[PDB]
Formats: sequence, C-alpha cells, structure tokens
Amino acid sequence: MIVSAIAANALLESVTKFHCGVIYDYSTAEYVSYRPSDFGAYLDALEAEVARGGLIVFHNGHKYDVPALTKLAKLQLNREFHLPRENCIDTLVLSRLIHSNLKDTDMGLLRSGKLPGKRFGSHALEAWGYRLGEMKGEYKDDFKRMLEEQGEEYVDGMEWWNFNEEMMDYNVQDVVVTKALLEKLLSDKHYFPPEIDFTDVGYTTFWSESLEAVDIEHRAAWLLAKQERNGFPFDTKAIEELYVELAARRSELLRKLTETFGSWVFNPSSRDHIQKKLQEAGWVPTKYTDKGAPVVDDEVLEGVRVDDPEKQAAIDLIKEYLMIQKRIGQSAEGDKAWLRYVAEDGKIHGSVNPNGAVTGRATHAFPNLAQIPGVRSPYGEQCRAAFGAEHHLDGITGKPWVQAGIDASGLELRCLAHFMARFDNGEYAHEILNGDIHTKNQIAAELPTRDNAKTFIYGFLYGAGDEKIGQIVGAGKERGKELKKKFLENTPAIAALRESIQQTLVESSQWVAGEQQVKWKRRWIKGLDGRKVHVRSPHAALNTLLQSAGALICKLWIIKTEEMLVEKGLKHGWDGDFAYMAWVHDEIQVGCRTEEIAQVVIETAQEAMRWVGDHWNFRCLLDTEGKMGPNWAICH
Amino acid sequence: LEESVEETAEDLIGLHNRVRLRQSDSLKREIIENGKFDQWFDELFGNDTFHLYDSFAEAETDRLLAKLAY
Amino acid sequence: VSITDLRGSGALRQLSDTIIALERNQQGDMPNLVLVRILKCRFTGDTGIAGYMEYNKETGWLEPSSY
Amino acid sequence: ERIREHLSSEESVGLLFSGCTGINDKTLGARGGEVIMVTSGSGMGKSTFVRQQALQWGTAMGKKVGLAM
Repeated sequence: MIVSAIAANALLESVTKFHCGVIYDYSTAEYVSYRPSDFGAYLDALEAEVARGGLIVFHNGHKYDVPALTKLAKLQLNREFHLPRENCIDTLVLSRLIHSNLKDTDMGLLRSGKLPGKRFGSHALEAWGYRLGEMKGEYKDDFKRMLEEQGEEYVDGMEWWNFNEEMMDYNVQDVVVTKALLEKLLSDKHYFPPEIDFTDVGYTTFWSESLEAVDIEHRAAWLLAKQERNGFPFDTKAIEELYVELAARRSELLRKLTETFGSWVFNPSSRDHIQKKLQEAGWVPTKYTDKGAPVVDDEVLEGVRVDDPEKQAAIDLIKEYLMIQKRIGQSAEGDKAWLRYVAEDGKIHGSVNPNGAVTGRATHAFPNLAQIPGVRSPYGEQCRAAFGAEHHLDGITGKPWVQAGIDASGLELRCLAHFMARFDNGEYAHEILNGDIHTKNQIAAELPTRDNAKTFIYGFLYGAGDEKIGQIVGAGKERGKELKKKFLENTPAIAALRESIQQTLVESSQWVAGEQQVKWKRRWIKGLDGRKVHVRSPHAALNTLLQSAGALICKLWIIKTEEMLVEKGLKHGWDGDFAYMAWVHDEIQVGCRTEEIAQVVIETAQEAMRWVGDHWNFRCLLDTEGKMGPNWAICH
Repeated sequence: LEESVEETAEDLIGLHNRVRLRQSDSLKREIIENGKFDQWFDELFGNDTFHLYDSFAEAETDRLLAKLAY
Repeated sequence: VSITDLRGSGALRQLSDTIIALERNQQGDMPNLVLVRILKCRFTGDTGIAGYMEYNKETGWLEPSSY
Repeated sequence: ERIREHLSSEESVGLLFSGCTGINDKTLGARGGEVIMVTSGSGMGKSTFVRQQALQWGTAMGKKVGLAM
C-alpha cells in the first residue's frame, strides 16, 4: 500500500502541467518526493504498486487525482494512464462513509479551539489535519503572507501557477495528513476488523475483509465521477428561447402589477411587499412567520380573499410572477443558473456527492441537477427538454444519441414490505406484486379515495403530524389520530415493524425536563451493507431506515447495471456506446448511441435490479421501468 | 455420493476460511470479483492433500469398490 | 406430516435435498388455510414451519397468509 | 475450473419460491443440482403449489420451465 497526493496548476477542467507529488510506501516506511521533471517516474511508481496488486491512497483521488493524472499523461507525456478502480482508495469517500455523523462530532471539536469555523464538518484534507493535529499551516497562507515581504501582490488562486519550493513542502503536508487520516479510518473496527492490518495487504484482501460498504462507496464514487466527466448534454438555444418568453412576461406582469400599487417601486421578489400590501386590501393574516411580519407565504396566497377585485385579481398575477422569477433565477439570472454552467462541449457537468448524507442518498449541486422542475410543474416541460442526449452530437454519424430513463418502481413501499416481511411472512409484500397497494392502504386506514391513501402512506411513514393529514379531509390537527391508529390496527406488521427494531436500540427511555434521555443500545441503525446510519429520535427512525435501504439499493443498482453493460461488451463514455448523464435517487438518465443500445440498457437495469434483490436476499420483489426517447421530458 | 466435488469443495473452502460460503450469495460473488477465490483455493488444495470421487450417475459396486480399492 | 409418512422407501428421505409439505384441514373453519412445513433442507438445515397461505377461490392462487 | 465455473455461472439462488416467503427464509430458494420434494394430502394443493412456481418462474423471472404432467 502506498499513500500519495499531488499538486497541479489548475482544476480538473483546464489543468495543464504536473508540479509535484509525494509517495509514502508502507513497505519502505519512507517518503519519496517528485518534481516537474519527475512526472514520468511518478506514473511508473503507481503502476508498480498495481503490478504487486497493492493499493494506492489518495484524497479525492477518484474524482480529481486519478482522472487528472490520466489527463496530464496524454498531453505532457502522451502516454495512457488508467489506475484500475480496484487498486485505488479514497480517504474522502471513507470519511463520508465512516464519519457521516460529523455535524454533532464538531461540537467537542469546537470547544477545543482546534477546528476552524470555516472548516467545520468539512472533509477536505486540511480540515482533517486540525482534527488529528497535523496542520503546521496551509500552503495558501504561507504563500500570501510571504508574497507581502516580496513585493508583488496576489491573484485569486495564483499559488498554483508555478512550482515553488513552498508548495513542495506543503505537498508533503497533504500526504502526511492523508496517511494519518487513513489510519484513523482503519482504526474503526466496525468497518475494518482488527484481525487484518489493512495497512499492509493486497487489494484482493482489502475489499473483502473490509465492510461491504467500503467497497460500494469506492465503486459508487468512481462511477459517479465518470458521470460528472460525461456530463449532461445541453440545448443552450432552447433555454435562451425561454428567458425571452419569461423576461417579456416578467416585464409585462411587472407593468400590470405597478398600475395596482404606487410609490413615492413595486418589487419582484421582496418580503417587504406583501407585508406592505394585502393588509391594506382587507386581508388579516391567518398564519405569521417568526419574530415580525409574515413571509411570502405562497400557501395562503391561494386562499387570500380581499374585497378589492383588482387587488384580488392581482394575487394570481403575483403567484405567476414569483414563479417566473424562480425559473429565471434557475435558468439565467442565478449565480448557479444553468446558462452559466454549460461547458465548451455543449454539456452541463453537474457534480454529485456520493454518501453526502446519513442514509446514503446523494446530493447534487453546481448546478443541482436533481431539482430541475418536473414536466408537471409549469415550464418544466421545456426545462426537461433542455437536458437530453439528443442535445449531444456523435463521434461518427453525428446522429443525436437516444436517452434511456429507468426508475425504481415504487422502491419506498417495497422497502417497507421487506422490513415488515419479518413480521407478516410476506403478506404485505405480495400485495405489492398482486398490485394496488395504495388500494389496500386505503382500506386499511379508511380513506375515501386512493389518492388520499397515497399522500397518507408517505406522510405517516416519515413522521408527519396531523395537520397535513387533517387538511386531506379539510380539517386541522384534530383529525389525524384516528386515521393513524386505524391504519395500525388493520396493518399489524407495520406496527410490529417499529416494535422490535425501535426497541433494538434502547434499553429504557426517560424524560428529563422535556428532553428524552433514552438509554441507547447503539445510536446507529445498521444499513443493508453494515454501515452506520444514525438517526436522532426513536419516535420514528423508520423514515431513516427506509430511505437508507432505498438509497443503498439504487447505489448498488447503478453500479451493477454499468458493470453488466461493460461485461456484455459496451464501452462507457461519449466515445463508446453509452454515458451516464444524471443519477437522481431512484431514477437514472443514461445516454445511448443507438436505440438498440438503449433497449439493452433498459433490460440490463432490470436484470441488475433483480440481482440486487437476490444479493441482499430482499424479501420483496424489486422492479424497474424504462422509457426510451430524445431527452428528459420523455424519460419521465 | 450426494454432492458433486465442486459443492463439497465449496463447503471445504468456506469451512477452511471460517465461513459459510454456501449460504451467502454475497460471499460467493465477493471472492470471485476481487480475486479472493484463487487465494483461498491455493491455500487449501495447494498441497494436493484432498482427492474426491464424482459420477453421481447411479453408483454401483462392480466396479466402484474397485475404484475405492484402486 | 413427517418423513415417515412419505411414499416409497427411505431413499426419498435421503436424495431429496429440500422437502416442502402442505397441511390443511378441508373439513374445518379454515379449509383454504394451508400450512407449509420444511421437512428437510441439505442446503440450510433449517427445518420446521415456514409460513401460512390461503387458496383464493377466485384466482386459484396461493396468496401468503398472516399468523 | 469447474468450481470457478459453478460459482460464476450458476444463478446462485436460482429462484425463490413464490406464494409465500418464510420458505425462502429457511431454504433460500432452489439451486441448480438439487431436488425439491413437494407433498401433501390428496387434493390439498400439491399440483396447485408447484404450478404457481412453474408459472411465476417462467413469467416474472423468465426461466425455461419443463413440465411433466
């Protein structure tokens, strides 16, 4: 096993030159420093550990280091360099796996004065140096202050322009933190057994003798990192033709909404507006917002009735206006608007954090690819059309690629059937397969319509009170208790589900001054792969359990699907046959060169989904549904 | 005479490595993909200590006792 | 039903790797209720009563029962 | 190689008995090479139970099922 970290001139998207890199070998117990004229030997040193079947330790290597060293080797050395996914370890991923509950952990770290306020809960290399006590300083700061006593100034991120001896010393600093952080993660015996000193093993022993969660997360991080580099093809012209239809509508709406109110200036998106208005048109607020004056409150606006017809009719103009700002602020004027993120390949490369959550459901940002308005939401149809494989060319024919959208068919309710198959012997599970589970929940909870059962089952499982439940039948917090208790009597298994599991984490509970001081057995629920999935209050926790199952199911699902597609003969990327464009929890969007490839993609995903269920011996049956088409509005 | 040599070896391999390789769809795939199968396999049978019989197609006496005697 | 009630000589108690058995009282209050009993499983060795099932006179299927 | 071939190419747990879980909990389905023994009283659902397995396997989990009625 070797440990390293590198320093380049820029980010993964325009890096040009390799500066330095340090390699600590556990077998040699000694570091080795590299320099710009030593880039070639650096790649061989990594190849040598691959030949031995050892391991290579990087921080964020799956997402940056490994693809950058592949990219740098092509333009600088003109050689092909591809670190095998099996021979790579990412401390960042393990940190996100092992220490997903950092947010609490920092409380004691704050008391010490050892952890910066800007580096709270962060999983960056330097942020961990302060946690372990290895930060003698930071390269960026030993650069700025020393530039003063040299004359010349500082430009935002110029410390990486040129190879400097201070970078070479802080390049070591990043390596020793990676090593100590690795051993800090290897010292967690829940994930890494004591019987195996993983610091001196081959890759073959590392993955299997480690917890299964260790393997998936590195497979998940590697695949999704490929997805970011693949990117999502984007029709720039289409979104441009929308801002025109929106800005014109905004100005036309703004004009009509300035005839209704004067000044001494009507504001599009201000909170000091409705606060000044409606309570002058004859509207007395039903619900307020905190220390002073109610917020925008989109909810009440639908029900605001004022005796002024013009003011009343203007309410719906406000409803549209605010929404127009939302799409615009997401598609054009936002600091993280889509038009700002289109790369020079005609694609949007939205990033994704693998286990950036307690449960394992990922997070998307810059731009949040997982919040694009739905086709049911206004103008979402046009929005979804802007994200499509058709908006990509082709390596040869040029004929637009076809998109394949496959989602997990009702994963949440089937996950519920799996954990409750422990109490009903597959009763509820068969109701899924037999169909109309929302019809049974309707009968069990005594709801008038099937749609009311749908909004019930999800709210009840996740800890909704009685207001959302009461508003279903046009009531308040009153109606809810009898709706929840009746469902419990008609579905004992669900009640029995929360019995053994919720009493598996407690010995006895106790209320002290309004705070439950529960004596825990373990403040963490085990996931499908043995990882720690904490919760908070034992009053529900089920929501955490089900979402953990679902997110862990899809994570393995998208891994095996790609694994089978590669095994069948398909090549991953825009230069091969298919390319992952976006992963959104229970649905995925895959680009495909021909319709024939897309059909295989759909079938393989179903084959992988049954494979996952057999793998973890899932009590319930998992199915998926695929849609073929040009873009995303079609795949959903 | 009730399990083919691959299944009995499967038991022996798992038993040798303190696991139930038969009763884990997860463990079977594990040692295969990360190359842990050949590792345990050479560790056990590498000394040519284990030898088996396979036919399972209605074993007889003449001549099977001959094979046992042989 | 146990292993002795099995038709044929005592070879079926040996060759069969897994033995599924159904029991139901068609002259009682629950004729469609059928009990599943594992009599043998060389694979797991876990024997005993698995679960319950009900014969849907409409579909003719064996839907899994509670208990 | 035959051991390699077995673990890799067999469906592991080739299928799971449908109509009732718990059977899967105690048997983990049926494998390739074993012999599942189904029995009950005269007209108590021996044929009906097995016929569901033949149907389900050949429909949901597209296996090629052979029948000898």
